[PDB]
Amino acid sequence: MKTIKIKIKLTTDQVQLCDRYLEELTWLWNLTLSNQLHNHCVTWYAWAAKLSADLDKATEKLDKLKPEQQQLVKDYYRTKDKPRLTKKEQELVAKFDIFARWSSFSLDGIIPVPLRLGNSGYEGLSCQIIVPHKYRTFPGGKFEGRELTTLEKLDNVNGLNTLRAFQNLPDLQVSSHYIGGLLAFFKESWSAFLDPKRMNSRKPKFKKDSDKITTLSNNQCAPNRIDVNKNIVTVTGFSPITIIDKNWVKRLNLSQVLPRTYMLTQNPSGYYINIVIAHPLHEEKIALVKKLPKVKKEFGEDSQEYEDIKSKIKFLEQQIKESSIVKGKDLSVGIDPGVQAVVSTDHGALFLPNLTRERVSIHIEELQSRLDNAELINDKKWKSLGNKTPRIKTKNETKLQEKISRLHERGANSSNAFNHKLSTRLSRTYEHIAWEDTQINNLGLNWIMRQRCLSDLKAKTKQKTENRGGNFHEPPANYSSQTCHCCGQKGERRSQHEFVCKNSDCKLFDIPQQADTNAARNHKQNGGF
Amino acid sequence: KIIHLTDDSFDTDVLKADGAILVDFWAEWCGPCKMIAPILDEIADEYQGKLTVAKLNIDQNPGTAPKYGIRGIPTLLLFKNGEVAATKVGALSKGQLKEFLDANL
DNA sequence: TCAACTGTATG
DNA sequence: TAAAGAGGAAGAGGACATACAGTTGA
RNA sequence: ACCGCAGUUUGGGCGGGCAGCUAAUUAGCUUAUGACUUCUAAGGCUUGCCUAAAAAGUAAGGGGGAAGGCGACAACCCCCAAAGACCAGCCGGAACUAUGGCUGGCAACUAUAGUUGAAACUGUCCUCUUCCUCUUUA
Repeated sequence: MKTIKIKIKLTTDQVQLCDRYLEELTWLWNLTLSNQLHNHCVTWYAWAAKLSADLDKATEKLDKLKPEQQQLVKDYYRTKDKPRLTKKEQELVAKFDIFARWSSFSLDGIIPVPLRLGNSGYEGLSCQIIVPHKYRTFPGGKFEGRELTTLEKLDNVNGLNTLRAFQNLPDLQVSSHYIGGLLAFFKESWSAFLDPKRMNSRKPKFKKDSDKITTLSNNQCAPNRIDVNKNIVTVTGFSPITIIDKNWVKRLNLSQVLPRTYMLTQNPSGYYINIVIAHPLHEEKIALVKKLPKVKKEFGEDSQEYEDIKSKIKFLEQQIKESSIVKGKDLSVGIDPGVQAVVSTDHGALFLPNLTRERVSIHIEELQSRLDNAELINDKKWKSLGNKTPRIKTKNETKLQEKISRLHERGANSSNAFNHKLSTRLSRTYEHIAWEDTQINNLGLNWIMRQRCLSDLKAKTKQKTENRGGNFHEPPANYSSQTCHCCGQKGERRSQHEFVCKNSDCKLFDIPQQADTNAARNHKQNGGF
Repeated sequence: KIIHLTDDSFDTDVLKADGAILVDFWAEWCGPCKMIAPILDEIADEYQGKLTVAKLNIDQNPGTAPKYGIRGIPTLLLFKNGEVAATKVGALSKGQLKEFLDANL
């Protein structure tokens, strides 16, 4: 799927409407988060009962085995020191791993009170110093007494209006499409929070007045109208909007694509509409996918209807996949990231980095210093005059902050464009790509590397090569920068970027060569090419 | 082996007493507390001679918990001679508590 | 009286 | 040159990109 | 250098662009991580003159009128111009240099023949971490 980003112009009334909608969305975010945190207790209790059962089963299986090995197995986890056991005892150690974390408990006689979360969804919970968990409800309306079991229960405008009236706030003017979009964002964040395979995703955070929602998401339908002759887009909740983009008709390509969803976005550069487009066949595929729960509920997974649905889904997906495959020349490349060159190639090509972004970063640093000095002087004058209330920001300071924000946006956009171009070039030229990076240098360099966005480059190149029908590899990095590629022997470097092979049997003996080229050749060889 | 505490004797028990003392604030009707009771029982035995352990029931010494800035149960306080050397809140796992003590001893 | 919006179901 | 606060951003890296009933209103 | 405008970026395009040297208010070379207006805390040379953080503002296609601004300037009116530069194929191991060459058509400019018309675009949400500025202590 692709996203087309089109600049639009809004009137003052439309901007006021947008601000009001974003405020309502922030309120909804906070309400949903409070409800979800209140509700996590039941999930944790079910998990705990299951874990107690698992510890009991591990205990029974450990005790029912012979007494000779079980004592050492228990001590293995009960003592920090761990000797090199035999396979027989190691198998039991693994088979009773749940002892590596917990020990049996009754979990009986508890009153399931609401719990407070920490940095993880299961461990570290505490109950604040009697009242069993109870569900919240919509105060009144047509849906009085409905328990808010899940967050999807909050997708009701009537109940949300009842809550707003209970809190003495005006009724919502925001449409339900954007409510659904915000709820989708929250659901994704919470699922990331509870997934153990992710160890950097944690509890979602409340949003203060300085961190309001900046986007409206409609994930239910495409824009109501896209008038291409008159340059107008009619979307939900607003009067018609004017488009001030010159190439949008050509990029959108509305005669061969299919609009699915959209988002109204605000950036320092202006207001945008992002339209998601996909292959025409997609609309069939989804119609079948959403139909699977029905047949699975009506005929069972073993029925012929299920098999027919799966076959048709596979057929459509294969057609979509083959809709974007390009025949190649079967050229293989080894790529090595570098310090002077962003990427180096197995045949001597050193690509220069995005040197224009460094200047933007320096400009940002200077402007930040200037703004901080100005703020310090203003605060000193405010205090001297004799006031204790918090200060109100000035117009010059607002202008300076706007400039800093625009520079940040420009740097991000420049990096994005450079990475897109390089990824497209590499995808077009080569069919098989071998990629490996040696980040040992990290053990200011971080300042330089934070601006090259190598991970984004690699991700784009991987995606684009896969779509075209190519192959992408990530070979191991063991002994790549210090190994002669035509000999495999460890050589020496006579410069900051030069390398020479050692043994006299080498064909390139005593011939300086670029180190990056050698690393690229080694990566290519380790990829089977 | 762990020493049951009381409100009357806390000052001498946990401050004048020599060596570090790991006091756990415990309540029966809680889940995470029942999750870690075995682990504290184990640690009281493994580290015996290197760190003493203690328990205070917040339903039977209500005035002690507020004083030391404790709000949620369970809570672990490693006291050392008049002051809280280390503090922790949450039903840690075995590895977490073990590394915690190893760092704080 | 038909397009657009709101409620239900699933993941 | 070093370390700890507060505030403003970005980079990493994983997902995501709806279908039908039922109701309103110009 | 930098700033504003062309969907977003790079090479370019129109406009703004401190100071010094040189030549003849207007053209070249070095060069500033923008330029200008108003009023001030402060500082310098000697009672006057200079430089000025902060604060509040102005303009950023060409030309001619023009209510009104302390000023940079300008609501409104008339004429001229129109670059983030055209379309479709085929080669290319496409770097250095942010994509080179050929073929056909179509535009614009020169003298029926020549020159120019460069590339790319999948964004949003979230949680962590990093970078920077300024402070306090060391």
